[PDB]
Amino acid sequence: MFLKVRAEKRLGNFRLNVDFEMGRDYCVLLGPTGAGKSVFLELIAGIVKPDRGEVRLNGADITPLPPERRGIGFVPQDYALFPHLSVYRNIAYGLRNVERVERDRRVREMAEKLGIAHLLDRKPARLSGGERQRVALARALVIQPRLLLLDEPLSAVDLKTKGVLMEELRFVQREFDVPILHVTHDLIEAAMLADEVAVMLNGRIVEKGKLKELFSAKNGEVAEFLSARNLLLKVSKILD
Amino acid sequence: MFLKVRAEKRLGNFRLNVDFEMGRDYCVLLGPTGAGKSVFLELIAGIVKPDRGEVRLNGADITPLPPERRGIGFVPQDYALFPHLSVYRNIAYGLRNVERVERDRRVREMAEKLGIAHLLDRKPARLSGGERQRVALARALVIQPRLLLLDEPLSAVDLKTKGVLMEELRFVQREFDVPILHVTHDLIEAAMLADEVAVMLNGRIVEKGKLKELFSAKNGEVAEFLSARNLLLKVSKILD
Amino acid sequence: NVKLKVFHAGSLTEPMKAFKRAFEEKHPNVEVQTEAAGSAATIRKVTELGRKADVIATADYTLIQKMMYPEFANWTIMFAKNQIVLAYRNDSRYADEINSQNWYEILKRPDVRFGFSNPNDDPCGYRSLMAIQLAELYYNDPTIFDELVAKNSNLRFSEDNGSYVLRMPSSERIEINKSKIMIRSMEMELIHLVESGELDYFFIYKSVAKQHGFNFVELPVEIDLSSPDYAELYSKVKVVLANGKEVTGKPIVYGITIPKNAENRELAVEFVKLVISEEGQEILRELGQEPLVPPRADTAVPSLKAMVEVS
Amino acid sequence: MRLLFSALLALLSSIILLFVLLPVAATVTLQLFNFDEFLKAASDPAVWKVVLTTYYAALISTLIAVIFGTPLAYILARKSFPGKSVVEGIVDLPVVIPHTVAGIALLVVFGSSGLIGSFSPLKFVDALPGIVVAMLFVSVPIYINQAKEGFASVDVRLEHVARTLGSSPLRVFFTVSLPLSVRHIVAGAIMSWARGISEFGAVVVIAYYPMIAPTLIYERYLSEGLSAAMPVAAILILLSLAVFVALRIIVG
Amino acid sequence: MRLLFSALLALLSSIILLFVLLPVAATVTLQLFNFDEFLKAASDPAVWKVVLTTYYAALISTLIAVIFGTPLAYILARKSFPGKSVVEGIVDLPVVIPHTVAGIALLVVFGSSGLIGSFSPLKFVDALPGIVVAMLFVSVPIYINQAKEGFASVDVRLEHVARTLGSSPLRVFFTVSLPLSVRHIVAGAIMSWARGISEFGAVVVIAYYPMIAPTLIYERYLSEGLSAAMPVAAILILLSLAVFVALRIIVG
Ligand SMILES: [Mg+2]
Ligand SMILES: [Mg+2]
Ligand SMILES: [Mg+2]
Repeated sequence: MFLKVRAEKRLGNFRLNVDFEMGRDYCVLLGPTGAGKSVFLELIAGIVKPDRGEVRLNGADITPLPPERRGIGFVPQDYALFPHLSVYRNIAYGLRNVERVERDRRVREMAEKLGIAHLLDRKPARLSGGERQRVALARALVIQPRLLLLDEPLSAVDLKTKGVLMEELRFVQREFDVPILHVTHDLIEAAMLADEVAVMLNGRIVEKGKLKELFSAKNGEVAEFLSARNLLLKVSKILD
Repeated sequence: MFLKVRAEKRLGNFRLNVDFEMGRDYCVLLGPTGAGKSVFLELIAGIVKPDRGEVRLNGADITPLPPERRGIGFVPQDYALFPHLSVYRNIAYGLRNVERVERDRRVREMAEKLGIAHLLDRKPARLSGGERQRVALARALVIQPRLLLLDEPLSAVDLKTKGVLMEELRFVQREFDVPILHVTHDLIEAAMLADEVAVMLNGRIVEKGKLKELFSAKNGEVAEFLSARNLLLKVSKILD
Repeated sequence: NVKLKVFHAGSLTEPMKAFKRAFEEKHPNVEVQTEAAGSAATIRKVTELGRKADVIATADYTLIQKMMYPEFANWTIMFAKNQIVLAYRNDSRYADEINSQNWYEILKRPDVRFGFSNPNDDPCGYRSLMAIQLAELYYNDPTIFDELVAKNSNLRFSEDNGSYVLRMPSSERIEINKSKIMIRSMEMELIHLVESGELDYFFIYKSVAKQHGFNFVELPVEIDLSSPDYAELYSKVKVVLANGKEVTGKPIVYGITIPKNAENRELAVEFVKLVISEEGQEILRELGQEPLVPPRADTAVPSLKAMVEVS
Repeated sequence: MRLLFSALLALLSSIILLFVLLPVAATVTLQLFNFDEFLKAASDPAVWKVVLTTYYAALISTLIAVIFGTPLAYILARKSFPGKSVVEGIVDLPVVIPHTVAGIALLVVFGSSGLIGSFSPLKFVDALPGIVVAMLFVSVPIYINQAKEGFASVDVRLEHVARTLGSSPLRVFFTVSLPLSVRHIVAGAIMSWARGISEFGAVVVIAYYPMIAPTLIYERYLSEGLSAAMPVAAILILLSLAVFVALRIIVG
Repeated sequence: MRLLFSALLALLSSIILLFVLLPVAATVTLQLFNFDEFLKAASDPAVWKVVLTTYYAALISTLIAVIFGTPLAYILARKSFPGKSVVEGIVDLPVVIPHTVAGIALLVVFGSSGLIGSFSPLKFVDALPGIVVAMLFVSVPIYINQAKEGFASVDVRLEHVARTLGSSPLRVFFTVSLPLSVRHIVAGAIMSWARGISEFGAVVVIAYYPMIAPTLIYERYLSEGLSAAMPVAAILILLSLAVFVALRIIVG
């Protein structure tokens, strides 16, 4: 288990107590809005110290470490692209610890590996939804991330587009062998990308495993949530 | 055609020129984010006068009329519930033109017809996503709306929940015989509710009809957009 | 560019403008800092507000003594005289029928507004009140000051064996019938009140009334406090300022001085010298203010006993 | 190593905090060493006469502000026309014009010679009106701006819906707009009141005599010196801490 | 029927607009009828000596503000500790303390008598230092608050990410936080400068002679009357319209 996370966190009337093991592949935790997914990630991220417990990454305890000294690549809902910086400078941020020409190399290397090397001069606004997503990823990867956190990186996107994008994620993961912890409330995404699937409900990660397993083994909570398969099935019937 | 809309509107580099006929049933126009769906509705709504053209409702020209003298029930993305007002007072707003006791009747009547008559005293925040949706609808219906506009009324909602909610919309429409113009970017919704389906792309409503028809008659634009059926189909395969 | 601090009465304002350019025209590297403020107040800058000055000039030379000896100073030099008149504008209520015999009657009219500075702060202030009271004895009408001031303020004069005295309240306790009398700290402030139309008449020095071309009634020397030949009558009225000092009706004589704490004695001297030199005397006379020739001192002055004869 | 930056910031910030604290603080402190004078000052009904004139005069400027300022604040947060740039600037004029000038300029219009004064059978100079006009002019922008942020905070859709539910622009305004920005209108008012109260320059030059707290202090400072004003100062300081912390505890 | 409400609002708002416009406007207008005096005033190097002292003194208070105020503004927009409520109040003290009192209180600390006044080699009374301290105290809050809204506008995630990309709190601050709220720090500064410039009361009581434009006007008003100050007023008005509209055209 590449990433292990056992920790409790109190925030208002909200309690986050998780027990989460994770592979070195594409994990995806499903959970309604307000299940604690985003804080969970900020926890791994190290942008929130837990009240109790720890965050192990590679067997090593990471909790005492700062988000800056952890190797994790973070990406928040509706990406945090530095609006005052060009695509290039955006990607470059995070490499200030690398030699200049080497940095430029790595940057363009990645700008090309993602088909954006032409947008190198534009700034976030001039970018299309898709262009952002790329720049976002670009900047997250050039750091050679130990892990890769994402959340709702596909929300606010038409089904049509989603699919193409998901395939790109699969690829990016197989291509950079970068484990990914993807957070959503959409089955379609879990079903299309996950090698493993967790399911959060009220700050607690009820169960993890593989979708198929998660259905059959109906425990009336995760069972209820994953019951959306019917609607997906009814829809497939009504169409083509 | 209960609602006819032929009009042009300029807003920045955006141009909205539509030709839209609509039944007295459940219409649903599909369109990516930024297709002009929301302004389109504000147009019908009478919250935006068109540069050219008119908006006919019931054969009668409505354009010169104010959003107040039109009978339409409007509901904006992430509902506009009056935060300073209790569920009751929220629903009641819009009835200041009705006798007092009669108003209270209609209010509680609708509060019951939607299973919220117990939340009559709470205020928007205390409400769950679902509770809002109800209050929203409640307040929109007590006016005995000539039409009913909605947009992304189902966005930011887990698939599981969506289905149940959609069924509630179908019901509400069959129950109050209130035509509905529902606006989204999600096929699943179109496929699950629409009696007719329009498709907006860049301010223009390319084509309307029934989903099945819209697929076969592939014109490479609406065809491209509705091609998301594959992902929906691939997903149904991978699950149950 | 050492700065020359000079606090002075409000009426010595125009004059001081002249004294300034002139003096600087002599030491083109020094800047003279002037400061209008009713003598009493002007002196309080040195004696209470803990500030320092190089020169102090008043409209009543005695205030210096009664307020600066021997802690903040020790010598005064008389350098000018003045006269109290009743000024106004062409339009002022009844500016036509008014004259040297009816003035006190006009001001009695309920619809007429006149003003005068604050005795506690400015000499012109108590000099004004002095003149109104002195009029009671000159026109043999024991009501004038009663009809024009007491019946419009908590200010009151009281006789004792042919003489009169007025006990001044704290400036905050001064109660004025706002319908009849507008007052201010310094006579010069009475100017804007006239300009913006809120006053018909104001007791101001003649020196100034001319400086600003104001229409004005010349009062009987037996009361306008402008002549030694009448110090007798003037001496009949006396006012006591809140700061507990006594001022008696006398001929208006401006005094000047260089304080104890004065930072630039030598530059001071030079300024003072100019004030009393012919240049100074003409400056003043040019501006309609009679200078006192020759100057005078209540004591031999080190660096000036050559320009001033101790009278 | 980070404590150096975390302290550098903490240090620098703890400085201006003392800067703004020390004086105010000190003066009230020392009012113990002479509690006799302080008490007397506190009892001096001359002071209370002024304090009230102050508070009451400033309270009128505020009402006038709310009543005329709000409408403009709405119009600025919502509509956007060609003029705006100007209209917005005029609103901020007073922020650039030094107090004294403001008074003088006001005088040029409300004195009996003024374009307005020469007609207003209501006298301004040495009168509340004057004081009001003084305080108003200086605080008007302060209110408007806050009132603007108020309306600006209300989700336009809310208003759209309200008209949708058949409600005239007028209806919407009092039922959606206003009630929702109340905590801004209120703050804005309180702030404009604090401004009027604190004004000296603009006022003194229009109406000196119906004396204001700020003046009474200046007078005593000049008339009797520093030690003779401190008491009244401290009284006014405390007098304010109360009135405002009170208001805050009645809103937060 | 709606034009009545649409005009009611338009009318009410066009009133305070004239209110704030008329005076300022008028006084500069009338400076035509006596263009001779106006011109002379304009040439009077005494004025320019003051104007510069003003602008320059106020410019120092601002820098001091930015330099010490910014750090606090950041700390207020980000961190939230137990004290805040107090720290936030202290920052707003000056807004409640009338000008005069501020001066007096300041004097009690830098005036020969008070604590620092004695314990300090640098004389404040009647000197530049007193002016700065005067202006500072009155404008500090004005800056801080604007600077706060600045940092408040920056999406915290941006900072989170920045640390994520291995950047110390210090790094983040100058590379993400600051650069992003610059248009607020700048506005805030400009606003605090306009405040210092406009101050009269707080200043006069600390340093009447190394005088500032507000005083020079008050003096002439008292010394020579209204008509003798109008020119300088109008000059100061225009002098400001320029400096500010200039600054706006160099930012918008
Ligand atoms: Mg989230
Ligand atoms: Mg929309
Ligand atoms: Mg008598």
